[PDB]
Amino acid sequence: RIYQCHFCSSPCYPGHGIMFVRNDAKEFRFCRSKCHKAFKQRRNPRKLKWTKAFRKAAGKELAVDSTLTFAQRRNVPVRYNRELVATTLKAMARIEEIRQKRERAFYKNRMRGNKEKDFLRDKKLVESN
Amino acid sequence: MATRTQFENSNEIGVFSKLTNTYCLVAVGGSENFYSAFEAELGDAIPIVHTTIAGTRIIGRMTAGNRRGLLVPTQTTDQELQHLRNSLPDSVKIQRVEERLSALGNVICCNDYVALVHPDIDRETEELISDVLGVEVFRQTISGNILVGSYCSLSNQGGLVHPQTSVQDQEELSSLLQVPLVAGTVNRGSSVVGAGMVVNDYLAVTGLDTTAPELSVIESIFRLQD
Amino acid sequence: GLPVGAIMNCADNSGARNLYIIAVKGSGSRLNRLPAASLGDMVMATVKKGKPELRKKVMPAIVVRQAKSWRRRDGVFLYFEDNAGVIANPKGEMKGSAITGPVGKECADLWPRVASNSGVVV
Amino acid sequence: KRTPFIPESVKNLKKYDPEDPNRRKLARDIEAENGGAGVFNVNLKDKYLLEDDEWKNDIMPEILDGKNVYDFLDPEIAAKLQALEEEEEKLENEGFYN
Amino acid sequence: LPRKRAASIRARVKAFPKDDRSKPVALTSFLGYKAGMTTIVRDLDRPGSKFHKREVVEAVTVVDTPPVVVVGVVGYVETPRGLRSLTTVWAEHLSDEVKRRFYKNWYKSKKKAFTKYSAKYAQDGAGIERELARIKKYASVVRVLVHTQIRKTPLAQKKAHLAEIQLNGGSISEKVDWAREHFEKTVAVDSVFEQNEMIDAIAVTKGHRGYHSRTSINHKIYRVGKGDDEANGATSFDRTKKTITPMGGFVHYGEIKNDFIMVKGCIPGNRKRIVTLRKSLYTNTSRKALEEVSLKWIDTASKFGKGRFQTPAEKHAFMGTLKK
RNA sequence: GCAUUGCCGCGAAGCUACCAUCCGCUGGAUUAUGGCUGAACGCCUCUAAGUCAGAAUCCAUGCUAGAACGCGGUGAU
Ligand SMILES: [Zn+2]
Repeated sequence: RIYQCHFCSSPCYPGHGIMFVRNDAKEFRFCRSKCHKAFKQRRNPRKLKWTKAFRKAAGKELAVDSTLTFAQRRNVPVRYNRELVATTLKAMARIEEIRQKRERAFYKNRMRGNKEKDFLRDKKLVESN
Repeated sequence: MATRTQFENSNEIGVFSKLTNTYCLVAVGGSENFYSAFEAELGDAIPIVHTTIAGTRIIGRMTAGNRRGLLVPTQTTDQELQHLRNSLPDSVKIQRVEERLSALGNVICCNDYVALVHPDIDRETEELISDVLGVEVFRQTISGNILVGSYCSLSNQGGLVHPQTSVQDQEELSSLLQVPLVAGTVNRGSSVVGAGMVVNDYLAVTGLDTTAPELSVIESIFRLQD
Repeated sequence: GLPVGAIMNCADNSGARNLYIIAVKGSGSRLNRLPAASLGDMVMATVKKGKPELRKKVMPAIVVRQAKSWRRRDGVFLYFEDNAGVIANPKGEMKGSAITGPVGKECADLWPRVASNSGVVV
Repeated sequence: KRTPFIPESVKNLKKYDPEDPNRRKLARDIEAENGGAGVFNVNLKDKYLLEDDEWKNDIMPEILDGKNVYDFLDPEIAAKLQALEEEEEKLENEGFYN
Repeated sequence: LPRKRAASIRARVKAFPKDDRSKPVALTSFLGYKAGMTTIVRDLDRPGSKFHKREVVEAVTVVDTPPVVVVGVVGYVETPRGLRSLTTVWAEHLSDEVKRRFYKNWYKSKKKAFTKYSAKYAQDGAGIERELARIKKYASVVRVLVHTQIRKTPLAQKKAHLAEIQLNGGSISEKVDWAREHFEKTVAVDSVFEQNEMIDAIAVTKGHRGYHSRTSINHKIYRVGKGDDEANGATSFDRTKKTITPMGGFVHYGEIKNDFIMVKGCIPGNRKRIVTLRKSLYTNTSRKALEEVSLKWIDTASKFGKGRFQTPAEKHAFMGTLKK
């Protein structure tokens, strides 16, 4: 079972990271001791630029996609269907492709506007003289 | 009908086992003597399921359910959870509970109609009990004890409480239950009656050290003889 | 995580505040080492503050919170917020009716009665 | 209204006889055939009910491409995936991708 | 024991397992090169233990397995003074790795190693076939001469290693004929070793004290991984298409594009070291021997730092796009 | 010009650690000693027949080293 890092949002694995449990039984997994010591100092990941609290709070990547509707922890279990398994495998591969495509094309929106503002700003370095 | 049973040189029964009308949950640890003991009792009528809950032999305190539903905590792994879903039929509902505490057999005691809960449970689990189990929910302490399952054993036959329960408290609580109550000892003086024994509407299973007066109490209030 | 001479919390509702361990039951014998308690360990512990009836008397107590990161069998390193123990008999039958705070999974697997009085497991 | 619930398969079950040449086999009965107490191994995959018994031998996968399979497996994935593919046909023929 | 250093860095096999002549003719050991260590998730099937049907995480050691090739044989006859080889038999075409092994100054030698031996197949084989029939006739026990495909390995030494292997199949004549067909051909461990095999490891440990021959026994093989598999790092649970190679590769070693053996526990010696994998000297039946393990997940992250991904596709999927 | 690694945040690599992990409870014959059944002596007894345990004793097996003045096979000269 893959969990996220509490401080990175990075996938936590067996053997990887430290868990802290408060008195209210809330488990917090950290992928590394940088995350763990950052939590020890009571720091905000919204302050640290590299972690995904800042990046999903900032708008570098898209954060809501219609591809995200498929990944969710389900508390009611489903009986075993072998025939749904390969369809879910194809779904995971295809949806990860579509997510990377939408993320790259979302970054493709960012780089075009600097051309426009560089045009508008190098007009200011010409038209004054 | 009351059968003394032992698990790994321990008289505790509801710790390692979970008994409803329609199924039984057993641990995988130690030996198949305790499982064959229930096979002698229950047999082919209801499915008896070996399980762990987040890698535990302790499952009756971890789980709280009726004939219609079964509630499992957050830490239940989905391999175990899929094995429980493939194990138990469509008539039994299974759902993980996202809440602070994990132990459910201490915190929720129920039958097919009425559940007593931890009076300081969150409201979401108080929703989910009456949703899945289809039972009536009451915030209540048995003699001021906030763990309601280990200190009070329930079925649709009747109920059994620990001996520190006042008779005023027994009537106060049996008005909510509409099934009778007896202050009872189990396993030679152990007040923990919910983990010391399990019961459903045709069977009560307890430890070896549950004495014959205690067995007469259980056989009377849960009507083990027809 | 706790050697001999360690103050730990009291998570049952008996009335003690803190439990001071003076001996560890079932520890090895090596020169200059300390008998170290951990999760799922019954040790002799004395009550420092609380009711004086529980004070000035040692009691056996099982540790439910450790706060030092151990290696569980499934891959995880994890530790509680603090150190905590609950006092009981040598038979493992609890004194407290309800044990507050999170109780360790190995400790509740070890003792059936502690799990019978456990409210919060992990 | 409330009733004690005992199914008819419970009453219809014969009582187990501890001294019987012809009786139901317990777990100790299958256990004592191949070895004894500790060395016997429990089978879980054989017992539980499924739509196909060959699916008893089949294997639930856990991790695909660094993602959990359990978070993605769902009743009726197909209608969601087809609506998703229609959305991607839309974002294609708008010319959004270049 | 007095701690004097090892004689050769390739440690000697002083004892081989017992000859069964009712089994087909097959090897008894192997020489590989240890790449490194990682962590494996699997389920424990141990009734009597509380950890039965429970996920365990286990340290393993992986040894790179290039396919080994047979170039000769050696028959030993019994004397009242001990074992003695009456002769050794070579094949004709031997690599520059092996001809390098005989030489100290290969870079400036005229490379004249087995020239006139190649004239012994210029004939019909009369002396050679006389020697083969002699080892059929005499020489009760048979050892074969094998060397590794060290050019298929990230080792900087182009000089491969030669070793003897006692051949515990049946029929000394069929043994030497088996080796006769297997001259200059290859043998993989898949025909020799298998899954769940309890093996012993013979290796020279890490010098710094150290550099001593050590035989650590009873190690269960966990994966006989094939070189052509791109799902080397995969399981029926771990459906990623990934190799056994770590993220960034094995530290100070390189990679494994070859076959490999992932075996339980630890092992004497370091990385880049020649290690002999021998099958067990007896049929262990401890239930730690009989265990048919079933893996779940393979760590393939970086040990060059605190790793956080398994595949780089996972890395790009989480981190998204970058400025670069 | 300095702080005996000036301090600190976060980290490598190596060494090391039941503080972390893995592997190794090798088999026979024996001495003293402790016994069994059991007569010789109708009680009785470890002994006379036989036999059980038991020393670092002896052998086997495995491991480590290899006669630097032990040996063999094989290559080219
Ligand atoms: Zn992190």
